[PDB]
Amino acid sequence: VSLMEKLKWKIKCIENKFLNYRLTTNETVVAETEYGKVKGVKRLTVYDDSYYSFEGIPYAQPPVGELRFKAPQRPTPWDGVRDCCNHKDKSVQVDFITGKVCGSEDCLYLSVYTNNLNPETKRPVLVYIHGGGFIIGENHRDMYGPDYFIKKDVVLINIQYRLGALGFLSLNSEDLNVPGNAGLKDQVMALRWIKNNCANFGGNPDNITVFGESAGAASTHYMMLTEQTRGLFHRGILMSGNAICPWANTQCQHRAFTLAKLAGYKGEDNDKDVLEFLMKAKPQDLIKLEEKVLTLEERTNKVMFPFGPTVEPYQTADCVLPKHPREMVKTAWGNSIPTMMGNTSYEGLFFTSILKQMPLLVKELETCVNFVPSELADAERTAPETLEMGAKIKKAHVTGETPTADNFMDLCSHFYFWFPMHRLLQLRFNHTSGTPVYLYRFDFDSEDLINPYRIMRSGRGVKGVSHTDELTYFFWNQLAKRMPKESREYKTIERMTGIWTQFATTGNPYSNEIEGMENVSWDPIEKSDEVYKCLNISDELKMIDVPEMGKIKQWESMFEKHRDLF
Repeated sequence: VSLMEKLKWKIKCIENKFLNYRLTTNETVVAETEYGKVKGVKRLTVYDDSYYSFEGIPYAQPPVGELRFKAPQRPTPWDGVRDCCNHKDKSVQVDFITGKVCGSEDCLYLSVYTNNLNPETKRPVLVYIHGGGFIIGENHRDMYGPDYFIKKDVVLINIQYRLGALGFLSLNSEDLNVPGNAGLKDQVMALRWIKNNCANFGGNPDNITVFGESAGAASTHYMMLTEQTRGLFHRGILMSGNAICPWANTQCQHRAFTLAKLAGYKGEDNDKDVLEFLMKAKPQDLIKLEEKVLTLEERTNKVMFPFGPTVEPYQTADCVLPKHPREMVKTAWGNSIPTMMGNTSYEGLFFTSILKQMPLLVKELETCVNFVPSELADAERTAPETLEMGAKIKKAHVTGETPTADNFMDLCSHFYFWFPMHRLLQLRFNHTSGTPVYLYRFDFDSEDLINPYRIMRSGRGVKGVSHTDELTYFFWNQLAKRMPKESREYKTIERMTGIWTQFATTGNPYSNEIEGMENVSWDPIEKSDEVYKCLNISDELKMIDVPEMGKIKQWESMFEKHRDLF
């Protein structure tokens, strides 16, 4: 990330600290939790609203020392008042602006926000799980401010969970009790705390909506799949992702050794000796070295991250993923709660930044073999069958004689997001009670209001609606400003936060109290449907046939002779 954006960020960081101070009040409040009393503070927003803020609430034991890499444990109770007027630190991770490691191993906290601590009826409880490829992210308000949401009468909760190797290291040896998915198990324990405590903040524990974006969407889906959380919440919103996306799980049991070796480990490849090195190593050193773990073979086959959600190699008491995600959909309790899913209109436009450092990647579309789903392609991607599947991908996205950068980002829309959505819907239909799933497509493009991911994807002065562009209309961030109430940006904030709160309350996302939804008839998808219908959210709200459908079906055709793998 460029020096200019570095300094620009530094200045906004300084600005945001002073704004946070100014927007704080002297009105402190004490709430009960099952672990003891917590002191919150009231804060202001730039739209002159106010909300009660409880930050730094622990839902787990700090996972340091002997707890590193292991499943979370319930926290120790206290008798007194815990100060929850300030944010805790984020999971150890690489800062995408600076490039330096930041955060702490003491990161297992959640935040609770609400405009009214003593409501006259118990309110819908919304739980946000942040994305960031399972390697970055936070529940800090300089990125995920509840300011827009607290206009509505809900209780909003933003959690943290362990990222990267510290969250998702996985070892085969059953004796060492590091099966993997510690970060997902963090998420589970946070949910159990929310189930059992949200009533003290005016939340209705029988009406809980979990939602997330990207890795947060995959997480939300994982929380809908595991037996660990059965009945814990009642609605889910999968924003631009799910658990059968190709980036959303990996078999990383060998990569522990690689990481130890990178960090100075001397000795042999056996799990015990590897684990002991990794347990004494500096958290920052391990996280700094994660970038280098993936081999060139793996990157070529589009493995995105070294460590992440995995099929655990043996079953433990706190086990979250005992089989591959596709196998888990077939027995998922989550299939039978109301669900909303959706994508932006140009998801892959995200990859522009990566495309600029690696022009050669566009030549991959010449045969498209590297984008054939892994389970179908052969090792070297050279089998005649593989070239044939590659060809169906190429016919679907390459528009001219020679492939373009837009052809590439278009393919990425489908490789990373739309095709996995299509596979999940169909698979889910075969194993569900028949609760509704609603589709949206977020199609609203603005450069007047932005979020920090635009800095990462080099999205300055770029048209079209990329992955993460929609977060801007759900959460306050330190790059935001106050928008006039007549502005198309403000209206979208209203529509977006309104639909989500509407879905959270009733399990049905439609309301005629939302501006623009007058002639909207938003039906759930049926298994009988050959064509998906979605609400397309632009300046106007319009029900349309999913535009990506024809390409979606092309991808499906690659499974013609392998319908069992679909």
